[PDB]
Amino acid sequence: ALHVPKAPGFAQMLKEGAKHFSGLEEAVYRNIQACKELAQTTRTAYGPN
Amino acid sequence: ALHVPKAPGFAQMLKEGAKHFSGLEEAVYRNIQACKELAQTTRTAYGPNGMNKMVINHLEKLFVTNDAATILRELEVQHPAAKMIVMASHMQEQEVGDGTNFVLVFAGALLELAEELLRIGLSVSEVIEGYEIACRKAHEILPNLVCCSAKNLRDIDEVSSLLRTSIMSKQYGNEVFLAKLIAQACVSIFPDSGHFNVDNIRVCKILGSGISSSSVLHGMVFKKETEGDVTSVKDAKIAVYSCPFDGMITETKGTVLIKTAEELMNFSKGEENLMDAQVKAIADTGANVVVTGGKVADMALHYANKYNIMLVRLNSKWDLRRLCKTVGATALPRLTPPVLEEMGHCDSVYLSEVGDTQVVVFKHEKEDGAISTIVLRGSTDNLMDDIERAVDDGVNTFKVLTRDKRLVPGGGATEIELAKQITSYGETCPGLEQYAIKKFAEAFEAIPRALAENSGVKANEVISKLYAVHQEGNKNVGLDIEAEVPAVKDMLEAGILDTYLGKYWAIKLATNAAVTVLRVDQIIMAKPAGGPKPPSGK
Amino acid sequence: AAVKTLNPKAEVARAQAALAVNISAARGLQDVLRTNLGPKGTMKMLVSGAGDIKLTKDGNVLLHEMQIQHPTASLIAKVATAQDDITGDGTTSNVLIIGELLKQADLYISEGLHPRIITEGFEAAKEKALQFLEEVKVSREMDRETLIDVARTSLRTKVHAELADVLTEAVVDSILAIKKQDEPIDLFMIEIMEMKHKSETDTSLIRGLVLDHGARHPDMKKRVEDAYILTCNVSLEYEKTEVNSGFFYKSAEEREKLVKAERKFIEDRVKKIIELKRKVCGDSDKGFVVINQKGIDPFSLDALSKEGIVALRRAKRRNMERLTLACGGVALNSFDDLSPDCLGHAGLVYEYTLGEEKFTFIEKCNNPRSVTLLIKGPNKHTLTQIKDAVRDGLRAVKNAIDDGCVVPGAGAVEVAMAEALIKHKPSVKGRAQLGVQAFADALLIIPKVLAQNSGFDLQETLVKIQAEHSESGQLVGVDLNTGEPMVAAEVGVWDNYCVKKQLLHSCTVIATNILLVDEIMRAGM
Amino acid sequence: MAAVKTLNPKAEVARAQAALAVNISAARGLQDVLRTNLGPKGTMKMLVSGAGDIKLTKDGNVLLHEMQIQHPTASLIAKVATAQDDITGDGTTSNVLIIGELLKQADLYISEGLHPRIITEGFEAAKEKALQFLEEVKVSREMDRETLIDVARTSLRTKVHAELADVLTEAVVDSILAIKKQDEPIDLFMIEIMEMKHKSETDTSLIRGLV
Amino acid sequence: GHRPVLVLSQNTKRESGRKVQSGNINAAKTIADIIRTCLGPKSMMKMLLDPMGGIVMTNDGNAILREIQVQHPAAKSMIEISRTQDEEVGDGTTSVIILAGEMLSVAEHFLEQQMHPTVVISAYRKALDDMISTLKKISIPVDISDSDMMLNIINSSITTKAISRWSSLACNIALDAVKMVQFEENGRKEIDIKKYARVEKIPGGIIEDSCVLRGVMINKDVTHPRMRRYIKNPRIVLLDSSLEYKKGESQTDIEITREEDFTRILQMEEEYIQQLCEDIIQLKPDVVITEKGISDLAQHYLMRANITAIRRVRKTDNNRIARACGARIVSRPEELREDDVGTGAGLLEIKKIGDEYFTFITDCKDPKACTILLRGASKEILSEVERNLQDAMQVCRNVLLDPQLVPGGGASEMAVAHALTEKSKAMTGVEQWPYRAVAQALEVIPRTLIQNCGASTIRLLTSLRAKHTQENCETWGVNGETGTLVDMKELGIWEPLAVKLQTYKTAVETAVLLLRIDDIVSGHKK
Amino acid sequence: MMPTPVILLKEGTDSSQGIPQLVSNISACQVIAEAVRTTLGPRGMDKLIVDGRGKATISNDGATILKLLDVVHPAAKTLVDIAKSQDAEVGDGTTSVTLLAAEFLK
Ligand SMILES: Nc1ncnc2c1ncn2[C@@H]1O[C@H](COP(=O)(O)OP(=O)(O)O)[C@@H](O)[C@H]1O
Ligand SMILES: Nc1ncnc2c1ncn2[C@@H]1O[C@H](COP(=O)(O)OP(=O)(O)O)[C@@H](O)[C@H]1O
Ligand SMILES: Nc1ncnc2c1ncn2[C@@H]1O[C@H](COP(=O)(O)OP(=O)(O)O)[C@@H](O)[C@H]1O
Ligand SMILES: [Mg+2]
Ligand SMILES: [Mg+2]
Ligand SMILES: [Mg+2]
Ligand SMILES: [Mg+2]
Ligand SMILES: [Mg+2]
Repeated sequence: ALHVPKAPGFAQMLKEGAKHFSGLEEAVYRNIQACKELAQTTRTAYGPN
Repeated sequence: ALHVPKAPGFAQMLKEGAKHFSGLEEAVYRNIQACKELAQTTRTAYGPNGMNKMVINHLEKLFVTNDAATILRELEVQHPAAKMIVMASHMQEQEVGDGTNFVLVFAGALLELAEELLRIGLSVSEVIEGYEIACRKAHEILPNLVCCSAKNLRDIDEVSSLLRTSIMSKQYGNEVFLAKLIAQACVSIFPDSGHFNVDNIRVCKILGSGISSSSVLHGMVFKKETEGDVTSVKDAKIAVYSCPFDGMITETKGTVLIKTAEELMNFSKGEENLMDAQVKAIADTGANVVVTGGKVADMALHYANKYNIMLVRLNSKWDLRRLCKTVGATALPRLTPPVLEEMGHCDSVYLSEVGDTQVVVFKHEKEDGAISTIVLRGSTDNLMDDIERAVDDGVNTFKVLTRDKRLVPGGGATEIELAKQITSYGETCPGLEQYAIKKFAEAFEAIPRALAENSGVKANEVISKLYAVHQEGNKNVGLDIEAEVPAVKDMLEAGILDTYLGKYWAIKLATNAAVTVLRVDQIIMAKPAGGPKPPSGK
Repeated sequence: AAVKTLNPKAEVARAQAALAVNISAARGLQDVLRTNLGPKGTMKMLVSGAGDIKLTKDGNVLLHEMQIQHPTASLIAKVATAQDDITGDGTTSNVLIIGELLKQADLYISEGLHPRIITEGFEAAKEKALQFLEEVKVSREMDRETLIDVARTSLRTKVHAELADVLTEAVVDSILAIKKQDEPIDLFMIEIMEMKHKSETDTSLIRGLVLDHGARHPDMKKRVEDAYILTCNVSLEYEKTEVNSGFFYKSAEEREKLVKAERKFIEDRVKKIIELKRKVCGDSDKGFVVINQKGIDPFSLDALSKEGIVALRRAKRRNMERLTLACGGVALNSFDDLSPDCLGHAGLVYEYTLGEEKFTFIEKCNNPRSVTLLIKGPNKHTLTQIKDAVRDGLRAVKNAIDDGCVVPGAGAVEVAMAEALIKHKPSVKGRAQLGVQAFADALLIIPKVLAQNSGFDLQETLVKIQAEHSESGQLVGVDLNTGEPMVAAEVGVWDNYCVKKQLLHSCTVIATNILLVDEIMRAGM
Repeated sequence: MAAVKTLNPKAEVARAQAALAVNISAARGLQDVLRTNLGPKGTMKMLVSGAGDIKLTKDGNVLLHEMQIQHPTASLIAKVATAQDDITGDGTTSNVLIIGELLKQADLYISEGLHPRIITEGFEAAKEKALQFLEEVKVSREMDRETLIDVARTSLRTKVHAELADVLTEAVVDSILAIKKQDEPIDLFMIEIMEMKHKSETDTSLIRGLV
Repeated sequence: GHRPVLVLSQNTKRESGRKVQSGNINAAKTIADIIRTCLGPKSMMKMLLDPMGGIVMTNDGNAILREIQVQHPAAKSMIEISRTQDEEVGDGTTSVIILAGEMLSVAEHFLEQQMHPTVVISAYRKALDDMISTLKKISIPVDISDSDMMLNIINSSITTKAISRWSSLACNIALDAVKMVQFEENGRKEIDIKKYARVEKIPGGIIEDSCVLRGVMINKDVTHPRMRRYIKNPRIVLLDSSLEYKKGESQTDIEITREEDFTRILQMEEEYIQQLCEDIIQLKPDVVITEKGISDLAQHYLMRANITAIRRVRKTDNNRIARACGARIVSRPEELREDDVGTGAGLLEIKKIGDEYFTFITDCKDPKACTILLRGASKEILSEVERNLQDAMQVCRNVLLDPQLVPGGGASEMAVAHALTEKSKAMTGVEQWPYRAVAQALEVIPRTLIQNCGASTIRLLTSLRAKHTQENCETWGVNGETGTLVDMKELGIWEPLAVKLQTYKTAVETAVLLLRIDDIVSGHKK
Repeated sequence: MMPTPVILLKEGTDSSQGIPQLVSNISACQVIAEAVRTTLGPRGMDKLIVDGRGKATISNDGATILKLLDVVHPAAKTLVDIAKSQDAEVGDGTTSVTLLAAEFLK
């Protein structure tokens, strides 16, 4: 009653180092966050100033 | 594609160290194999020709013996099924006192034949029911196999002849001498009242002279020394005290409050005079031996020496109680002089030396008394331990004979007769239970087979001869160990006899253990723990 | 996930993963406990870390002894523990029904159905099922025969057939001995004392008490024919002053006087006891037994033994009530005013010695309102198994007496309930009919498991029983010897009404709550 | 713990219902992953290799190859799908889904004590009946341009975006019709697939020659 | 050697700038997303694993938040505001978190657009004041004398919990307990349900058998079996001092020189016990409940007068019994008076439940304390039922203190949002944009209700907003089951005004607090 | 011999059976006798044994020499025990007992 086991099926068959992101919140929003961060890093060099 | 994952469900939920065995092959066959291994280990010690085993326990205390119960106790058994068989054997030992090796042999044979029956197709329930029916039939048959009864237990020759068979399995070379000793010891005990107490026989082991010098004493022996000057008393009038041989003190707290010089100068003199008066009052009753359970004060010892009183100190309360029983004295809780009924009497009390051991002997002269002591000589501690085990077996045999006087032939005659009758009964039973009944009958063959194997002859010819003779109509014919060729002879003439209760209880317990082991289908073993034993075992 | 984003060392299962984890755990528990159900079940061997052997068939004991570290298993274990604490039976059926409900619900959830509709169907089916159970119960006057039938139905499932037959008489007689008219039954008045020296079939019922301690003085009588019982809670040993008294003396004679005087408090109570004993019996015909909850020092023991009184010290706390109800005396906390009417009466007291352990028997009471059960067996695990079996039997008999109605067993009631639920399904609005069907198919697990454990197969046995029930309407169960349908009421296979109601309620509630869980979380570190 | 365990202590064995549950769980997991692939309304998956290469795909065979699985049943199903893709070139996702559903429906009856042999016999009978029905239901037709366009639509719409699928339909149909010889097997080696990386993804087309 | 020289100690990290604000707002959004799905009548329960090995299967937002551990300080602030909301009003714990997360999320937009956080905070406070005004405007009064309306309010409170199946029984239990606990003395009204409304959980039985007793129930039993376990109209005497013989605190030592002094001391101990028992008996009670031990001799002396005694009872239980049966706890029995004797209990029964003895002092007339006896499937189910009953009792107390009600199911959210937008339409400063942003961010509650109901968010929410653009539509929300817009004057879902006020205040103030923060510093020691 | 996943006794249990263990026991008794042979007769020689503490026990009595030997062989300990027995009962002959026992066995 102290450890949550891995769900049966694909969750258990996944390799040791592999990651599986699925669903709106887990995939689309995180990708959008990463792209927004990249644009933020490059933003300050835009324009003559 | 290189690993087989654990099956979903219970297999994944099992703890890290646990083990789960389910089904015939994984549980029942393994349990039967373990029980068979245990029985095989103990088998070679069965019978008069059985040989001792040197067993070293976890404390490096050496045990050498051919008593099956002792070997099992000193063996660190781990398999739960073998543990169950060991528990059955120990219950057999506690209930009767002999037949533990019979319990192991019968249980192992039953489980092996049950395994082969399960292999040929019979279900567990059918085998269990067949064994139960066959055990009931054997219990019904057994009383008809009784050959003779003890019919007297106050005699010496008859009791020795009865206990000779019991203590011939252990110490095969010299059983007549041990039989005589144990017979005398038990006949002194066992008064007109039918009740016989096993604990009323005390065994004292003094090293040096070889076991042929052992004797029986109508009294009691302590491996201690007298604490006074007097070392011998001729007409002892023992007075037993459970209190320390010293002046009593308050249980709350005692402080000597001195306010004047006179009290300070007189306190010690008054205390000494009080002790002297108490000791003289004790001595004036005629008591010339004083036995105390506590410490002895110096002033009390001096005043006892002044009045020629032997002092004996017994630390163990059990020793004090047994001395009171064997002398007839009452353990006084205070140091008051004993009244005439409370004063015990012993025909002779004296300090003596046996070998290098100093002993105090409370010796009677009558062939009676509540407690009798057997002094065991020898050349080794292990040898005396084995002799003590044989003495315990003989005493338990005498107790059983007091409980029930019926006897059955030994030497495998009873087992072969039982096998023949149970096989005959099984052939008349239609249905699948006949195989189980026949296998239960065949399991009785393991006793004469083990006896023949230990005696050094070929077992099969012995068993075939036993069947031939029993079919001829002789129910009292068993193995003859006094021959180099497979041969049989009548047990009744030889006097090789076994107690009826011993066989009855052994059969019942072996069958119960085998059936209970067979009833188990799944095993769930927790991860072993290194904890320092459960608190119940202390 | 969000939890792992906040707490990196967090274990989380979400939605479908949560359902999969819960249902897999329930299925594993069901697969383990399938073999337990019914008298034809298989016993298990349970070896602890210390090597202790535990042979058992009870569902609750098994659940407590399996080496499981799963959350859903913990929830189901708590439910079964509550079941056992209140009713004392049906834990295995509880686990089986929970697992079957979860499996049947998953059978529909995997096809896109939302669990909420399944739970609504479960609620409707539970209400209809409870109504049907109310309708189908058999109200009866609980005579000895019906109680024997119920006790048999429990014990035969728990232990060996012959041992069960003995325990039936033992348990039924024990309950009937202490039962009072229209008064709740106190099971604390049935002492369960176990010895370890004879066969399992030697278990019997003693119309009195058996105490696990004996007299501490060798000179006390080992057997008293006719005895007066004095149940007291008074210390008879030396007691120290609460205010740090201490003694002061100036000579040995003064010390002797103070030593003799300090015993007067205990000596007064011993003298009162002795005077009462002399008054009640002026000859040696009658006996006197003193059972004290507190210690008795050797001086008091010797003083009592010189008067021919048997004294037992450090008795159990419940033994005070048990002796007052059985022997019929009055438990005394002080000897301020003790009269002969406060003495109990026992028609036989004797001591039994078992190796190092001693026992005292108190039999031949007049109308013993408290009795004892003597568990005898060659092994410790046999004693434990028999103790659990008699606990189950006592609970079953008490429930049967408390509820004047009893329910036919052998799986008949579940078959009838399933048919009634199927008939009622069209009346349910919406897609909750799927939940109703799942509930009915889950209720049908009991006859299925009985057929499995009896060696038959589920399909044709179940369809034969269902067809027989539809043709006649009788409550037909499972005949574990032939597999044919059989009327449980006629043969005498009864189940407790309270047990069935508790199973329905608890199983439905826990299944509904588990199905609505969409996230197992562990972020407390 | 079993027969094999005694001889080889470091052996991993799953026997009887354990093995059945293991196989069915693996098949169900594969089916759960590939459920979202089926149909033109399916969802694209992003697969990242160890080196960091990004591969957006919807093909069942490609996803099976690029999934991070080490299960024996998964390997068997992957081999079956690979053979399907090698021969016919379509239906891998349907293969996985049908296998998983077959195993699930079989276990639905097996858990009720039914032996798997009966289920397999029923499978054989159903398979032969289904083959007969499929033979009876197929539509014999003249493979004109319109029918080939419809088939190419039905495949490419499930594979890619609708506009790209519309372009690729004309491209592939014209390419096949160009190299097709009457009453001769079609040699797919004669359609070179050369990729250039400078224009928009709708600029792919067919060249009546070689590049 | 030459160890490095530095200003601040090692492991003293520091962050600053937009990174800290983005991190704080993201942490708040994550906390909101943790429990977003646990809002509404169609919520899904969550299963939490205690570090001690326990399991908490709950739907309450506060329990879920307090059962998890976080490292980011903004998440800690969110947990703190959840606990504050739970303590202050009793419910709304999983709504304030969502509201605060949404407010911070919409403030991030303005933070990234060169707007100083002070302007945002000022706009937030203006919005909060106008929210308070609008809620006080759209509220409706309630007559607490009508039991049906109170039951309806409690039901609307508990439809989102797991006890909605037995809602009727739960509402009756909560209302009865709150009414009985209600008390007044010296002109000071008091409704203290945390001390005198005790919830006792006995696993087993059926939850339909749960009830509120007109008395108290403790897990105790008679000291002596011969004592009566069933008294019709008991007179109760409560004590919180031992009935034994005890040493004095002064160091007292005796010095015994005479023979009889020891026995005399023991006899005086017995006589002291007898004198105490006689002092108790002089009042002629029927049951004596003590907080400390009772000596066996005292038990005998009490039994001679046919008096049942219970030995050791906790302080809280003794106070609760005193409130229920009208007794008064007295330490020294010599000062015991007639007024201290507790009459008013209608029955004392010591029955057996399962394998335990429980003491009932039920059937009281005018009892000011109660014990809610809960029975159910298991321990976790009973814990969740107890939490739901706590929510119901808190809502009932809030309604009793403040008889104001406001529409539920998002109707209040949309009404306040529309009023805020209409008021902002006349604003001219730069502050109008964050003001309107908070106004529309208040619409997260109906959106979350629709999302949990499984309906389509965009069209339903647009239609709801269009409905609220009309004049007399302030009571239009959504169905948590069917996903349709209904008038809450017809559906009947209402929540106390105090709950909504506390929720809005806490959400806006948490947004302000986390907006004021910059330049996180960590690593130092106490 | 097969692994037998669950074993009968605890691991590390040593069992020796048959004629070879008896011959080994006889050899051990021979070693014990040889350890004291040269102390017999008017031409006997003493033995010096040093304990762990460093104390030296120079002796000619056979029983003392056997006691100072830290014998752990179960069969060899019998010779030490009988030497102690002979010393206790009589006081002389503690070498002859061991020599005779080992000679019988040989
Ligand atoms: N002189 C003898 N000849 C043949 N058999 C004997 C003789 N003495 C004893 N036995 C047999 O030996 C068996 C006793 O074996 P034993 O080693 O005592 O095992 P246990 O201690 O378990 O009883 C008895 O069954 C008896 O029949
Ligand atoms: N002799 C019998 N014949 C047919 N059915 C039986 C018989 N005995 C018991 N049963 C049925 O089998 C079930 C036994 O369940 P049991 O093993 O007692 O589980 P639990 O201990 O959890 O109640 C009962 O529900 C009863 O209806
Ligand atoms: N039947 C219903 N239909 C629509 N909305 C409802 C219904 N019942 C309750 N609600 C809404 O759900 C919210 C209560 O959800 P709950 O889980 O209790 O959250 P909290 O714990 O924050 O109060 C209230 O704001 C109320 O407006
Ligand atoms: Mg023997
Ligand atoms: Mg049962
Ligand atoms: Mg395709
Ligand atoms: Mg709420
Ligand atoms: Mg010499």
